[PDB]
Amino acid sequence: MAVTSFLGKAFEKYFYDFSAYEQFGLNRFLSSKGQYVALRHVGFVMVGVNVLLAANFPFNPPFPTIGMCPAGWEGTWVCQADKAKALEMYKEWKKSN
Amino acid sequence: SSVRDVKTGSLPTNFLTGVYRFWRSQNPAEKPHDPVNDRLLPAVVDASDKRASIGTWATTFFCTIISCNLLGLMPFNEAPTSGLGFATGLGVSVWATATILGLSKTGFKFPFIFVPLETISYTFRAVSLGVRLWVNMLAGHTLLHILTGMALALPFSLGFFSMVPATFGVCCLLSALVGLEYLVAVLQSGVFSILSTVYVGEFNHDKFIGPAAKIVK
Amino acid sequence: PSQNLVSTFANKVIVEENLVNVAEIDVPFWSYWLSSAGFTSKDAFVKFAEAVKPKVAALSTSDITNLTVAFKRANYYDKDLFTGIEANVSANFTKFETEQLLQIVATFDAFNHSSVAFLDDVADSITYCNHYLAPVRAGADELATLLTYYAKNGHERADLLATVARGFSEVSLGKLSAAQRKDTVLSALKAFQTFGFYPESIEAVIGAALVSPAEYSAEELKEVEAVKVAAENALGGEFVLIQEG
Amino acid sequence: SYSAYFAKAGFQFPAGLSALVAGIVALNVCTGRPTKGTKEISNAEYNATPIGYLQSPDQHPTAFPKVPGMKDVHGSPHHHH
Amino acid sequence: MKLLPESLQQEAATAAVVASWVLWHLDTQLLPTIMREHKLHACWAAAAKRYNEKLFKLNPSY
Amino acid sequence: VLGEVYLKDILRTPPTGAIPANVPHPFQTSFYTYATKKLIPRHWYLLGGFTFTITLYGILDGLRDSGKKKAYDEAIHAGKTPYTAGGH
Amino acid sequence: TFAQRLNSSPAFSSFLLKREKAESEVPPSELELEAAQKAAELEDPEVALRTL
Amino acid sequence: EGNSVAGIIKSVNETSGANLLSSLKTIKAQAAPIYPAAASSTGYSTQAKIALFGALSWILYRADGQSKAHEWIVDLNLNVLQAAWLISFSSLIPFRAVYFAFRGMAPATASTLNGLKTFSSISL
Amino acid sequence: EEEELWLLTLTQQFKHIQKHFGIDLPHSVVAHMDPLLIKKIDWETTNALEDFDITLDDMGAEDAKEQWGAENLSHHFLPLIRYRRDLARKNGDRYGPDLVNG
Ligand SMILES: [Zn+2]
Repeated sequence: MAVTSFLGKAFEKYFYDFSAYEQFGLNRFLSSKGQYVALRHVGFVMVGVNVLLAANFPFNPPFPTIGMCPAGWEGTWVCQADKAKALEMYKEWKKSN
Repeated sequence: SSVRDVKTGSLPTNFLTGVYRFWRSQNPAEKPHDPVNDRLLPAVVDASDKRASIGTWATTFFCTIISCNLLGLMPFNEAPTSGLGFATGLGVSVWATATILGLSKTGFKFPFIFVPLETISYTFRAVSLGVRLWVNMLAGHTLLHILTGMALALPFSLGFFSMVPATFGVCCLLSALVGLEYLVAVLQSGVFSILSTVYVGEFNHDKFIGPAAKIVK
Repeated sequence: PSQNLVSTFANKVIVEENLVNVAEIDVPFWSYWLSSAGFTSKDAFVKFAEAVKPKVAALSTSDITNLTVAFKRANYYDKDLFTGIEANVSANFTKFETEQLLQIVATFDAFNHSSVAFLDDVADSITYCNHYLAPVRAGADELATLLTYYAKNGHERADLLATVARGFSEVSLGKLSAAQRKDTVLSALKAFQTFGFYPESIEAVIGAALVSPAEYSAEELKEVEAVKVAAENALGGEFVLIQEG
Repeated sequence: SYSAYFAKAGFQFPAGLSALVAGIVALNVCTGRPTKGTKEISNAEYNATPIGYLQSPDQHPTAFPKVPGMKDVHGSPHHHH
Repeated sequence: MKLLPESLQQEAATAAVVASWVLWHLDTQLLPTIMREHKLHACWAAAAKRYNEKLFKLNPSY
Repeated sequence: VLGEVYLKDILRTPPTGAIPANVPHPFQTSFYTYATKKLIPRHWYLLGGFTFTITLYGILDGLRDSGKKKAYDEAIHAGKTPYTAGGH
Repeated sequence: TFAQRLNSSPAFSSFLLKREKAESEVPPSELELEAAQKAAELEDPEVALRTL
Repeated sequence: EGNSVAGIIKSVNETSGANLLSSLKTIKAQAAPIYPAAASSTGYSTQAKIALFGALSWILYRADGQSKAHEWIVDLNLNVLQAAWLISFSSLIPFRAVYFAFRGMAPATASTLNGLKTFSSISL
Repeated sequence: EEEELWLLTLTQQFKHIQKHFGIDLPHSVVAHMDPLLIKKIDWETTNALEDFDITLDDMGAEDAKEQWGAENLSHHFLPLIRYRRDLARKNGDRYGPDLVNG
């Protein structure tokens, strides 16, 4: 290929006429196209949140959890709300795992 | 040494024409009593030589702030006007430009107990012009950081792609706050430079020289 | 021997004969900046005036302006250089500016040198090839020099006179000192009656004299009042000064 | 009709962007102060210290940290505590 | 969070370098181009009535 | 006839050979023409206002380090460590 | 026509305007359409002489 | 490059009456303006490569320091929130209506040119 | 055919601007075709009057706006009145519009 001329034409026909709003039917469930975009938007965020979390899941969260724990962890380093505490427990867990 | 060639009627040429002609329209020239002809034309040209270039300054501050505010909405980027010295350093610099213009209207000498209260409310314009730009770019981005931490607490705890009606209602609340931030990015660059035309346009007044001798009838 | 070697170096290397040997490359650059520092030197300027004569026909317009106002300040008049200068102007008259032509004419007005082809191509360029508010940016002591250079040479261009009459106002004459404003107002009214052209902005060069008549004689105010009555019936009315307010 | 004349010159930067980038870089490198997390020491200390002990732990945070506060290096254990 | 910068003068001078480049770029590069095509159109639209009447009086072709 | 020496450098037709170079503005040619004819006569109020802010914020950066130096000396002349020992 | 000269502009070969048509915004009027056809007949200067 | 009307006047004066009407399409095309032909690609200029490597060198450097920022998962999930609106702007902005709305901001493109009305400049 | 070069240069140059202005005309071709219009436009930008037609619109000067446009295309008639002046000079006369009373 010519590196600027192939996939510019591929992205052009992915941008313009490649439409999963009609190729996947989807007018049966959705009223307009202005609300297909308004939840492909929120769908992009929920997919992108769930990919960013799962791509490195065993992590102690910087954000405040609201008193919730992921899975069978519940007292481990993943759920520990003191960070210097959980650094000690992660270093013990890393030798075992 | 060889300049580039411009297509006429380009979209950036049309946008910046309308932007410049907008900020120039905020401080319009005042109509003389006389008819404008070749007698009054040096008085009109000298009236333009004594007016500040607020049409150019306000579109300098429009285009440098809307470019900085909209950087904060590009991915991997933060707004430069979310910094305290950047955003308030543009606000003091507009206020000092208005004051240097108003001080030169005389001979650079600075103007009973009333005038410390006109001055205070005037010196607060300095910090209020920049802090309004700084706090808007900071408080919108900070709320987005807090609510993304809350909206990440649910898929971290619950399943990935599971219990999705809880995270859908907050991913659409996060999405509508980035959308409000696109509105605050454009409004605060407009409010900064609407107010720059108001503050600098206060001292944008000189005497029309005009005809001192006439041949009537 | 440190003082001896420096003094020997100073009498054979830094003189004005080698100062004019480095000045042979670009003449109108070195001609203009040296004359602005006060270096007249009448027979050092003859070395300029022959080193530049194979180049005058291909100079840029800011080079030609630099030659004439340098050869005006050094007061040296080379008649066969100054015909190559006016053949640069009258061949490239569309490229000259009113800022540049008002300085070339004031050189040609001191050294009483004119052509009819030059007087048309300066008037064609100020009127048509240049912005019509370029007289307003000129300063009225330069416009009065252009007005008399067209009245000395008897050249009536009524289109040029309507252009130069824009640059006379209270603004342009107010930037003059009253010694120089008087030398301009008398010089502009003497040229406006030589053509009999009384524009509507003659009431600012007349009113620059009648608002302060204590600097004028009664002979010169008779000259001024001759033009005032000549302009009053041309414009169709009577003169009246304005007290401001 | 002139459309193919404007496709010939491709991308081009704004016409003075090298003075903006050289002005923003010259404000970020001519700070006149040490480089944000470092401290100027004497030459006798720099020649005597290992490069693992010149490093501070605060200046090397972990690239994707599993616990908030993980650092990559540990620095000098000779604290003045 | 981050409130004061490491240097306030370095951030104020970054704002003055950015806004003076935009002032230079507008005055030198953008606004000459704006006015070359704004005022070709504006001079032609303002002169069009007096240009055509002056040209009507000039050409002897009628 | 009117014979093209009268139209020289006044009116040209659309080019047939090649598209010429764009004519530079005098400001695009030289920064000295921009600086002396437009930047300093017209925009010196802005350059004075940017100068005031860089000067004023260097006062406030000087007040902030003379207040850091005051609180630093008042811990090494008072037997305390002047910071929280990092954290690690 | 004007919209037909805008379609071959460099603006409409851009990515975001590639599948757009300038006639979709304001269409050419009936006089503009009939004068583009009349101007096409007269680009032959022999046809313009014999018509005149 | 002399002007093409004096080239038309000269090329029509030195033709004969017999080959006048045949020559009129080669005098028409000798005085047509140059519209330069669409050259070959030579794609991605020496400054379009600086603009895309320098933007990739910026996006990698900003994502590098975002990933060690103590709120690193919140920082990296804000780029997903910010790029979601860049996607929704490509799908919601009417780009032909926006193009013709900027053409009305400028008075040069909001109208047609107006001088020289053809009955004043005839030569009969 | 005495002054047909000037009248047909005006026709061919405006027809090419009008066909292409605001669509695809380069700025190099405008400054080629009309060099003294670009020269006078650049004088307003250089001398800080780049909003002079906005200034005359603010002060309602509709007749000084028509003079502003007419004086900037003023050089379109210069190839004629340099030709008609060099007719009348070689025919001994004076050019009419050069004179005050004439
Ligand atoms: Zn962020």
